[PDB]
Parts: sequence; C-alpha cells; structure tokens
Amino acid sequence: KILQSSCDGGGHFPPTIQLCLVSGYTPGTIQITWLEDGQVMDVDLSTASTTQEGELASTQSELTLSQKHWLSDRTYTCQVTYQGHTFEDSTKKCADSNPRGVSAYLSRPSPFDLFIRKSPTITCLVVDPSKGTVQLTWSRASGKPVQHSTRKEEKQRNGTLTVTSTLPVGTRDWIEGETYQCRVTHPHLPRALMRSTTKTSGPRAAPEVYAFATPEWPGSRDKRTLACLIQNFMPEDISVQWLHNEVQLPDARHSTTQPRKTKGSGFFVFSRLEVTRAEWEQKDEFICRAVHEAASPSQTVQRA
Amino acid sequence: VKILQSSCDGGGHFPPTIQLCLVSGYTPGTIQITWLEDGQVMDVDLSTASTTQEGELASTQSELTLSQKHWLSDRTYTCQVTYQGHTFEDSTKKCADSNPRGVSAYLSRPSPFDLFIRKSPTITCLVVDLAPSKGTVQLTWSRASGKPVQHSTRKEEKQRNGTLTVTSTLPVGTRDWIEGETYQCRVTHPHLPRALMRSTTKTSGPRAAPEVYAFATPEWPGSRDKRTLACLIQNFMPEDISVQWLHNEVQLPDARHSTTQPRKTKGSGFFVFSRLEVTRAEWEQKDEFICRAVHEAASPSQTVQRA
Amino acid sequence: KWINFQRKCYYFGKGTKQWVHARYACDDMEGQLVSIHSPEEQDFLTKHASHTGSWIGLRNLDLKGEFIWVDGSHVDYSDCVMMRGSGRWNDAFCDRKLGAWVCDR
Ligand SMILES: *[C@@H]1O[C@H](CO)[C@@H](O[C@@H]2O[C@H](CO)[C@@H](O[C@@H]3O[C@H](CO)[C@@H](O)[C@H](O)[C@@H]3O)[C@H](O)[C@H]2NC(C)=O)[C@H](O)[C@H]1NC(C)=O
Ligand SMILES: *[C@@H]1O[C@H](CO)[C@@H](O)[C@H](O)[C@H]1NC(C)=O
Repeated sequence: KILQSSCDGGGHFPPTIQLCLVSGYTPGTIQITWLEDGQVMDVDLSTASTTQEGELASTQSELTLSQKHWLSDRTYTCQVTYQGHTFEDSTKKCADSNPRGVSAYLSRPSPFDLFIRKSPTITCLVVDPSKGTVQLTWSRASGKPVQHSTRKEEKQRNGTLTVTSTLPVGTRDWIEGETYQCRVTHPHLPRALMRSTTKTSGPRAAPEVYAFATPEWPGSRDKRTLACLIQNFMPEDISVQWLHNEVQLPDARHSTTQPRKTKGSGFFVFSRLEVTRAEWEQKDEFICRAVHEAASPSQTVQRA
Repeated sequence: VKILQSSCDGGGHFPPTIQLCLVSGYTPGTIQITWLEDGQVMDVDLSTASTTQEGELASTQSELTLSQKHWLSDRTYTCQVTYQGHTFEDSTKKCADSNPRGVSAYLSRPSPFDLFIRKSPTITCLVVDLAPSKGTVQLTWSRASGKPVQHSTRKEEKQRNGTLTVTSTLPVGTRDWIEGETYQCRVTHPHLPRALMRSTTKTSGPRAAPEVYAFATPEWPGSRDKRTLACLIQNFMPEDISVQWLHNEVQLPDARHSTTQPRKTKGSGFFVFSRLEVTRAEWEQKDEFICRAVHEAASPSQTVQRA
Repeated sequence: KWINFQRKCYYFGKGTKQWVHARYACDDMEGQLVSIHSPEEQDFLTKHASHTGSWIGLRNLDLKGEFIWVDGSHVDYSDCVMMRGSGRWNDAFCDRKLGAWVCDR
C-alpha cells in the first residue's frame, strides 16, 4: 500500500512528495520499478532499503517528486517483480467525481512522412469506460473513398480507454488541399463528436538553416555540443534530423524546441546534439537536415 | 515529525479507510501521543501505538483509522506529542482538487536578475480559466510559517480566444527566499466546487555554473540590413535563469530577444537558447554584442557573460 | 527560562522546523539565532546538545561566497549549517528539518 505526503494545516501542497510502502513477504530477491502512466522513471530518484523483522522481510521505496509534477494530473505505478508474477499498485492526485466529456485529437502528418518517407498518416487519438462502444468513422470533404484505419485500443492503468486510428492519406492529395473528416460516437455523449484537419493554408516561406559548433571548455574533453538554428518559415510544421556517415541519427539523441514566432511573420526552432570524441575523429562532418512545405530543392534544406 | 496519508487509486478515487502519522527518531524515554479533531481529543481505541529501537535512537509510529465520510467532511487532524519539553504539533487536512472544470493555476519562482541584480524578487500566479462566468477569482496569499504578506497586483486580461487570465504579482523578500521560505497561494471561484492550491520555494539541490556560448549568423540571400544572433546557455541547476542582451553598455528590453523554456540535458544539467535580431545601423556603430546570464551558482558576483 | 553562561542568555528550543522557521521562533521570543565567537562558549552548547542536531546562526548569502553570522559579524572560531551531537559543524540543506533550535540574547 502506497502512502503519500500529507498537506499542511491550510490544505496547501508541500514542495516535495514522498510515496510507497511494501508489506512483509518470504525472504528472497525483489525488483521494484517506478512508472509514470506506463513509462519507466529513473532509478536515481528512488531509494531502496530492506529490513528483516522476525521471519518475514520488509522493503520500502521512496520517490521524490516536485509540486508541478504531482499536480499535473499523472498516475504513478509501483511495479513489484517477485517469483515471476508481478504486483501493481497505482497512486494519483485527488480528483473530482468524473468531470468533463470525451475529448478527441486529430493531428496533421509530419513533414518526414509527407516528403522523405512519402507515406503520410493521420492519427486520431481519443481520450475516454462504461462499455466498449467507441466508433471511429472516416469520410472526406468532397466525398471520395477512404482506406481502413488501424483501430488499436490501449487500456491505461488510471482506468481510462485510449483508442487510436491511423488513416493512410495521399501524398499529392494533402498538398493540393484535401480536408479529412472523422466521426466519434458514444452512448454516454448526447451529440456526435466530429474533428477534422487539413493543410494549413496561408503564406509559404523557405527555412533558413545555420550550423554552429561549440569550442573546448575546461572540464569537458571527450564530449562536445552542436547547435543548429532553423528560422523564417510558415506553417509551423517542421522535421529536424541530424546526419553522420550518410545515415540518420536516432530521435532520442537530438533535442528540438517548440515552434516559436519570430519578430516578424515567420517561425524559429533550435536543435541541440551532444557528440563524443570517437564521432568527430572518425568523420568531422555534421549536417542537420530540415524538412518543410515551402522548402527547395525537393523539400530538402541542409547545412554542414 | 511528518504525517503520511493513504494514497488514492489509479482513477483518483478516495479509499474507504484512511491511515495517518509517522514519528521520527528521538532519545530513549516515555512518550505521550494524543489524536485531535480540530481541538477535540479522539478515542484511544481507534489508534494503535508501536515502539521500535534502532541503534541508539528510538522510533514510534501511530496509526489512526478513519472512514471516507469523516476525512472528506473537511476536518483538520492534529497529532499531539508530549515529551520533556511540553507539546508538539503537526496537522493534516484534505487535498483540494486539481484542474476543476478545466481551470489550471501556475506559480513561478522569481528570476535570478530580480533576486541578485535588481534585488526586488516577485512571484507571479498565472491562472488560466476556460469558462468565464458570473463569479470571482480570489487569490489568497499566505506563508508556511505564518508571517504577514503585502498586497499583490491583481490584473485580469481577457484574451481574444474567449478565455480570462488573471495574474497576481507578490513582492517577496531577498534574504527570505535564499534561506528557504515557502510561499502558499489559494484560488477560489463560486462556480467551481473545489479550491485550487499551488505553492513554490527555493529548489534545494545541486549547484552548477552556466556555460555561455555566443554565435553570429552569416549573410543569407534576400536579407541585407538585418542579421540574427544565437546564444547557448547550458549545464546549470536549478532551472531558474535570466537572459539579457547588451549593446553600448545599455541592456535591451523583452522585445527582439526570445528565450526557450528550460529543457533537461542528457545528463544532470539544463539548457536554454536565446535569439536576437539586429539591423545594419547597430553593428556598424558598434561591432560587439554581449549576452548576460544570471544564475544562483554563477561566478563572479552571479554574472557570467560572453561576447 | 533562558539558561545563562558568561553573560549571554541561551534558549534550547525543541520541535521539527526548517532553518528559516527556527529563525522566526528566536525573533518572536525576543532575540536571534546563536552566534559563536569564543572557544569556551562551544563547551556550554555541547552539554545541552541534541543527538539529532541543532540549527546554528551560520548561513550563505551566495553574493560574497563566504559564510557570515546572522547578526552580521564575520566567522572567526569554528546552504544552512547545523551543529552535530559531538560539537563540530557541517554543511546541510535549506529545506532540511531538525527537532532542535538554539536562540541567544
Ligand atoms: C491516464 O493516463 C494517460 C496517459 O497515456 C492520459 O492520457 C494523456 O492525456 C493527455 C491529455 O488529454 C494527452 O495529451 C494531449 O495530446 C495531444 C496530442 O499530442 C495534444 O494536442 C494535447 O495538447 C495534449 O497534450 C496525451 O496524449 C494522453 N496520452 C495518450 C497516450 O493518450 C490520461 O489523460 C490519464 N487519465 C486521467 C484521468 O488523467
Ligand atoms: C488562449 O490564449 C492564451 C494567451 O495567453 C493562451 O495561453 C491559451 O492557451 C489560449 N487558449 C486556447 C484554447 O488556445
């Protein structure tokens, strides 16, 4: 049974939140893993301690969390692995008696899928359960036929059902200006919820890519940082990728900031990449490729 | 001594039975534990006491069982500890619901420029309200210890998207913030069933000096008079950072200059990017652009600048 | 109530509070946090010292870097600094809580 940190006299939340407490069991090797709505958290944040009392063994884990992380409405799960079964226990911030309605989100396809991969896809993420009667109907603005979407449902640990529908859209059809409609129906909801997205019609501008390298700093020798600036482009849709030895580096390695407006019409994005001594010695060339709607030639703007 | 309440399930629903209290280590001796209900002594049969000796210091824990109707009725429980010096007190109360009807409040820490250079630190409470109806957004201010606070500038700005946003700027002490004082805030609305409580303090933990890097963009076809300046400030903790742009010994305002949100490095530290656009008349008159960065761990005198 | 030594009065308060919260308690009881300058003064504090630890009037302003006492006097005889059960001092966290505090007037 998980035990959370209590609030003060007034009812105000403390800056640091402490969780978890595991009951007595038969002596043996145990595995404690922290989760954040189906995502494994860092082991350094939690502290483990085992104490033997009489015949049964007791263990306690303590995870420290900030006030902004706990009050952001996120469910934490303590995964216990012993004898190859697994025992789950979830903890959440004090909530109301089920407020608001069912919300659906329809996102535009990324420029990588639209130009490089040539396979653009639209995902309909709907957050909800009483009964498994969530229907996702697909239709077009003109009245053209559509292919069947991959309807996959994932029941979350917080007691909610999330079903995604991936529809394969045409490459030439999206650039021309086709609007894709979606219909979501539920017995609890009175009116039929409908969400539709299309190509962001407005001004078009070619992005300006700038490559920068950081010099040697006292303390660091093996590791170096690469900074990239992509500015003056509309719409906000942009794909940032780093290249080394003609091949694309993984998405986890490079970090990209949210599209922010310039002091002018356009948008700007910053890219950061951390590289080791073995990378530049083998090949001293780092090119950051940017994919955009108005980009030329063939929607590819790259700078070394 | 610290009181630990029973956690809610996955959905956020309250459990039928609530378990509280935990008392820290002390010098061996006879102790007295008494349970209170807003200044009223509760029955001894409801609570269970157990003493455990660990090394040299003795540890004791009390567990009081309460029904869901008793805990959610908005009542404060106090654990009175009597040992040598007379009395000791720690209070526990119900947690106010977060995001009621799509209403979120944000309380930010004061920027290092206002804390060290300007010497006037201020805390802003930005609350986003999606449904602007007949009622008030009362922003009550209080301290963790119970010290008096000055009146905050309550200004409301109705946005074009159909939402109301009210900000409360509270003037906090310079020496009080560094020492470790926690500032509490209470948000109430007549249409909303439950209140909103958000509190912030000085992030006590590891300290690291920021690494400032200055860069200039070359000539691009189309643009001739205007040029852009890029700055990188990395490897620093906590996330609180102030970014300033200087030209002819005079600082530049919030306009032209743009700074990204503090993002985590693949490591311990944090990183921020700064962008500034300059005209041909600026570099010809003076070809020097210094970007100033203010941080808690920064040296010398909380000033790290690069040209 | 205050136990006397040399000429200065000393109060040995008990209760789980932070360094800043313990500082307000000394102000309400007419005075301020304990400041040590004499080597013989440390011997008296060890006699009434708590096993958990007691908060002392040593703090960091960060602007200068060096540690200065609560009143404003420079440190001669030897992040919020606490006093151990043995006698010697060590660096500790600002948000950290202890069940003992010492005030002087
Ligand atoms: C139970 O846990 C799940 C975790 O998967 C929570 O679902 C998450 O809910 C948020 C808020 O509705 C979703 O974020 C939204 O994403 C869209 C698309 O990127 C964006 O446009 C919105 O601005 C927003 O950030 C998030 O995608 C969603 N996660 C998944 C995988 O569906 C769920 O809300 C939790 N339940 C409760 C009651 O808190
Ligand atoms: C409305 O505008 C404000 C501007 O500050 C923004 O913060 C908010 O997210 C906007 N709301 C919606 C629904 O876009």
